[PDB]
Amino acid sequence: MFEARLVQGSILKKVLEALKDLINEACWDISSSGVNLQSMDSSHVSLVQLTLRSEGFDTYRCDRNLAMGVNLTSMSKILKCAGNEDIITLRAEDNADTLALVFEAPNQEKVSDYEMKLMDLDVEQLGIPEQEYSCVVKMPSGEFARICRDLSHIGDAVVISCAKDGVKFSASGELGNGNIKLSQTSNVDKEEEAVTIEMNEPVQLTFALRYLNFFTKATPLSSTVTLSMSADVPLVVEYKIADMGHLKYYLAPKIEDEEGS
Amino acid sequence: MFEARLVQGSILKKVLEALKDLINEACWDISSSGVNLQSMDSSHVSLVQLTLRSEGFDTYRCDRNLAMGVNLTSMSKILKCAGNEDIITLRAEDNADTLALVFEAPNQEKVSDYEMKLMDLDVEQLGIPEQEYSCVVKMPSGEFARICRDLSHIGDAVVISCAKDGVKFSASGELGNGNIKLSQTSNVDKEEEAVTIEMNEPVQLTFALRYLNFFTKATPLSSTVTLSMSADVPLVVEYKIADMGHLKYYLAPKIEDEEGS
Amino acid sequence: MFEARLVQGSILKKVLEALKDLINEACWDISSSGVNLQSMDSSHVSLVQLTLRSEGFDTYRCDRNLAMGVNLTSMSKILKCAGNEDIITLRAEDNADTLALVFEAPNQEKVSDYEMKLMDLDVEQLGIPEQEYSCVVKMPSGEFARICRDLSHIGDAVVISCAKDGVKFSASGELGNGNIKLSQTSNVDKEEEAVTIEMNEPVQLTFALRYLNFFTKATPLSSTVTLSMSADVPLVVEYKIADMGHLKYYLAPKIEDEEGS
Amino acid sequence: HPYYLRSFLVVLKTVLENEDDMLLFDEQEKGIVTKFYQLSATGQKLYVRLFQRKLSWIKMTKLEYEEIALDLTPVIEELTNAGFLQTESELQELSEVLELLSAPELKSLAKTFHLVNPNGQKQQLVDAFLKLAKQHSVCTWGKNKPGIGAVILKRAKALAGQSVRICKGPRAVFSRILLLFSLTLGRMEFPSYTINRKTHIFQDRDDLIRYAAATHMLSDISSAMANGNWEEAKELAQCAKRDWNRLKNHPSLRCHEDLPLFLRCFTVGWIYTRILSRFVEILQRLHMYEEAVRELESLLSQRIYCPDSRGRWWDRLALNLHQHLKRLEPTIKCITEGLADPEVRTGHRLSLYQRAVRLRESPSCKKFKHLFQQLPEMAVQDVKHVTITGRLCFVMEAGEAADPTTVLCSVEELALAHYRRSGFDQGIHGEGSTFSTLYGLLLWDIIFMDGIPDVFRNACQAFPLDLCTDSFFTSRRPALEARLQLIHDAPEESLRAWVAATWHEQEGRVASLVSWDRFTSLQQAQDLVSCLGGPVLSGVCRHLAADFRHCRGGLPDLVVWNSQSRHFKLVEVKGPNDRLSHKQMIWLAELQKLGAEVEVCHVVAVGAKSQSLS
DNA sequence: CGAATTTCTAGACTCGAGATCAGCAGCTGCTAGGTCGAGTCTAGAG
DNA sequence: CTCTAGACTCGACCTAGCAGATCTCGAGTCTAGAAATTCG
Repeated sequence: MFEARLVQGSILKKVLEALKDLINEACWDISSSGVNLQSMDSSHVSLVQLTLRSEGFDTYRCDRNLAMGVNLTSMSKILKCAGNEDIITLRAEDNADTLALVFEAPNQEKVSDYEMKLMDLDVEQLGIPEQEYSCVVKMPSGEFARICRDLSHIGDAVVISCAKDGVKFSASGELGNGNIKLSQTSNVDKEEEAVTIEMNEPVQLTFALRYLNFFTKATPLSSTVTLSMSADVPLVVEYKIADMGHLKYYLAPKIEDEEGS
Repeated sequence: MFEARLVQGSILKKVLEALKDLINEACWDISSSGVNLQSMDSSHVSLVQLTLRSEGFDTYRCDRNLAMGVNLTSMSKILKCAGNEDIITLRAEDNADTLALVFEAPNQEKVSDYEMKLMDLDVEQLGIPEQEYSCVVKMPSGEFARICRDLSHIGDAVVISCAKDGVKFSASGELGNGNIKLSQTSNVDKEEEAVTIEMNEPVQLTFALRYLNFFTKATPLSSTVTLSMSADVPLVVEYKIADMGHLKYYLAPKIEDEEGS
Repeated sequence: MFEARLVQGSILKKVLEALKDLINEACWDISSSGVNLQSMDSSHVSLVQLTLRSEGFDTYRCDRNLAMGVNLTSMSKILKCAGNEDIITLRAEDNADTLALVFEAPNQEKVSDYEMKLMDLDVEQLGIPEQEYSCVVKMPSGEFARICRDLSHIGDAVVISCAKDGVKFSASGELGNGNIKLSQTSNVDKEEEAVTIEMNEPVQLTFALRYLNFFTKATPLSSTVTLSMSADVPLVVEYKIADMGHLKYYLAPKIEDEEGS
Repeated sequence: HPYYLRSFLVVLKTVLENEDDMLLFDEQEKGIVTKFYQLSATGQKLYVRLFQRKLSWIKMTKLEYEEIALDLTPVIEELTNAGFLQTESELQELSEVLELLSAPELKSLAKTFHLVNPNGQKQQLVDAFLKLAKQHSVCTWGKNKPGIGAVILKRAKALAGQSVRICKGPRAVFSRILLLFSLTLGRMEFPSYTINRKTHIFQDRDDLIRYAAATHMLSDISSAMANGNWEEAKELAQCAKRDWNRLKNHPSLRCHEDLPLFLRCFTVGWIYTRILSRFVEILQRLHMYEEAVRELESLLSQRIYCPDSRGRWWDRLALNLHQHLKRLEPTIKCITEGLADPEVRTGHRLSLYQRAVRLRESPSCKKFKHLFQQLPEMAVQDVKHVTITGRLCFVMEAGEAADPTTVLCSVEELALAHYRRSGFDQGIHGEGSTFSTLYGLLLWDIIFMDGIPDVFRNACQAFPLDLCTDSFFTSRRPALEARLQLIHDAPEESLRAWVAATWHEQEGRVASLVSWDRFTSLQQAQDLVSCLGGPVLSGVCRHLAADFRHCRGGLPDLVVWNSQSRHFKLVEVKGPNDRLSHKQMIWLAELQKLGAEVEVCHVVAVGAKSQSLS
């Protein structure tokens, strides 16, 4: 029987919004290492993966590994009525049929239990590759989202261009053109309010702003977002889940059509 | 020459919006004892009663007991002009069909005056029987505010099975069932968190949550609900209006026979 | 080659807010003595005037006279993307159809530059009949915003009576009639509280209430508004932008026989 | 349609050969119609289709008429140059373009403006834009330019685009020519009637205009009654009454007075009377009954224009003074003279006697028995009430019970099935149509005897107008009786002759109101007259001719005659929750007086389920 | 105090029923159906 | 013998449809913009 007590339920709470608009069904690979999640997006374009170490949990123990599925949509509506400073004690029995909620209160005066119906999914595992990237960018995550919705007004395609002194965010729409560049600043002691880009080889790609808007949903996970880019490689947008874990995104680059011809 | 001067304009603000969604027109039974409203709902299912003692008003006068039928819907919009801290000065004059509302800013730099139009409404009186009940609880208002809403996601027919050790406000639906059980608390320093229950005989009845959601619009009025129940007797939901009045709500229990159909 | 740099970019942000929807296209007339904007609405009903001086600019130079037409909506899309504290670096090239909008970071870390397409309007030498106004009213902008907004629901036109005892706002509708009047401030020395009225002869005119909302969008610009009236003259609403200049709102009075037929 | 090309052209080429037609049209209109004639044959169709269509601005982009060409536009500019299809051109009228304008782009134009509630319904948006006409004080704020509505229509045309419309003159002249052709389709083979047009109906070209003015109004008032908006009708009817008042002293109606009653059918006063007649039901429905009482009084002063009108006004006075304006002292005076007026007869009057009986028995008028001592009587002998059953929906189980199929039906088959198995196979129904059909063939040339003025006025007439009026018989009182008594003496074989002959002599030839389907087979008709003969139908027609206005129908619905066994089973279809009207047996009483076989057939309310009970 | 969160509100999209149109029906009177004030029958009390 | 309330009846009273396709439309529903709120 699996029990996971998490003092910081807010971290668990705010995960679901990022996965709502892009994921509906998923499987939770649960082991003694912690909580794992891999699920291809509904549109079969971008890949979203989640990992949590067990050591982050206040209480955690899992005798036998389980891969079980629940609709993401249902669980967030349940988690809607919960508060941010509560104590949660995620618990699941061996025979995977229901999920019990052990919601607690900071004053330990009000407790509420809810029961979730589980469902079965086909465990489709895809082996992601691990490799070095050409241009890797770490920069304030809140700033990254702020850039996106400006360029969304112009078009749905931002030219990623790792340059000598930052990036060359360029949106090309029918109404006009939007070019945004940020100076590479590292002298700031506050690493959260700083950008660091490592140079291996310049590489230029373009991505659909539709997924970037969905990817920016995870902005308050961490104050900074790390972007790793490489030639003919899916986009990497990673969010560190404090010390609890990490959350990174895949999105295959669009094939550059021969519009010049 | 009816005149009522109440400093707390917000409480007068607070009473109207609760009445907007259930009643279209009503008869205002005012007397030297004070303002009394007895108006069964437009949907002809629930009953709402309101009484304001004259002494609660800062300045109250009533030469003759009038009974005016005023359009309830339009009142809030005029009231929406009134500030959260203005001194209202309810006043009626002779045999005219106009009510005088004056809004005074606390600094006495802004004086707002307004005039509405009275209509003719039949004075229909319904007998009010006084009796005791089976399950009586003093239970916090903000507590139930979600409870009607949270289980409104499950179904529209709760089966209350009040017992000796708390509440069993269960629900059900096609997606599943919502089962919340609050634990009775007595050793609380404040009376705003006490859920003390007095039992003589357990009762099991049923309601539609749509009205329950409507009955929760009066949450800002107070923080201590005096809802009660007995067998085959309409529900009572009474709100103490500070030291100004009392707001009681009536709703007959839903018969379990229609649930079979 | 025109290039004007204003430290307070929020002022340029606020001015578009009122002009964002009230006017759709206009000519940006610029001279060596300052900025002056003047155009007409699609309904040929109200006139907007700008008197931005060259003194208010931190750094100003306008080598030759320009008068250029650009879309109002396009500009508002850009002013929204700049913070309330960026330094505007407006720079317009001689007959190049390129406006250099640079939003300078007070932090000196981000660089924000934007260019937009330039269109071609037409000038119609709007006549500005200067005339004295019998009733001159100066009173704070915030209070003005309420009175125009509050009376919007009750009716569609207002009969303004310049009473020497205090200006009165009266509006009538199918809901009834409501009149609001104030008292001229005597002892409160605060300029944001004066209700001073200049009286030469009482005047009673009528105007459309569907525009007062549009004009009151300039409340963030200034704390006090000035309204001047006489017999058969347009309504004037003037906002004093510090020492930068004044903007005046023109509104020809509603004809008295429009209600007759 | 090829029908429309031949039809309108036939109308024109037939109305051409009338010297009065040219007499009543100016040389200008003659040039107009000739310049239609020289117009292209394929260009005729465009004006033909639009003429018999609503008068409103329409975009050719909306139009889809293809049988001329997908690009018949050159015909459009040609006919526009002809001076008929007024194109966009002179269009400075905001209301008309708004009418052309459609709601969606109307909503878009609302969006680009500031007007209050730019989401409403079609008309109030239209007059909202019309309130935008109230200007020239805010438009004159700077430069004067009062054409704010001009700007409105400019942007509307930018939204709308092109349109066409017809000038009033051509439409008016073709309206006149068509009504002249009508005078109270090309496939129709008209009968063997030649022509007898002698006297012109009207007296002047000015007089006919007022009919054209009135005819438009009369159709307008007809629509007003189907609206509930008689209030606008009265004001123009007042003007029409004023138009009457102005033209009350006009000699044109005196010549109509000189005209026979079948030519009196339409008259300046009579038109105005029928205008004022509708005014009465305008008045009564809005409950101004007292004026309606007043109108019929002045109506009752006149009797000449449609003598079959005074009786209606007698009922008007009774109805006005009974149902709502209870006023005894007049209504007794009314009902007395009402029962006595010659034009009041049959059902029109027999209802009044029962009305008199019902009124006198009432306590209100029970006091005035002394004024009710002149009551006639119509003692009846109600025909044997054969009360039958059968399924109802109606629904028939005709055939074997093994096939109780629904096959929706009427009350006829129920009795028909009952009577056909009663040895009365043939004979379907048709009240008095068949008797008129019998009357038609045998007396045809006597019926259509000519030489009398305007018997066949038009080039297309079938009935000589006076067919409705009793003066038809008075014209041929000697001629009819000679032929009538001959039929009375003619044997069955002889009847077969004039039946079959006139059936062939006038086959295809338009048989006025005569219905060939009544005689499903000509031999059946010849077999039918083999069952008929002499007094059987001769008695009928004696009643028919003079008493014609008031006796078109009411005869026994079913006719059910045995084809081979002579004996017929004439039947009045009836039943419970129903009864025979006062006039209804006036057929049967004299029918049974001549020993007809009319059989009252009541019908028990019997449903599909009901028979399963037994 | 700013931003998120939630709510509120209006603008956009769906559907099914209402109105109209054209080449002909309207012959308008029988049929069905819902209605109403008066006449009539009956039961209980005087 | 007479006055009154209720059921059956009967005779008066009034109103829609014609003929299939065609737009046109008028309410019903959702989600983004607008805005209060509220907390560190």
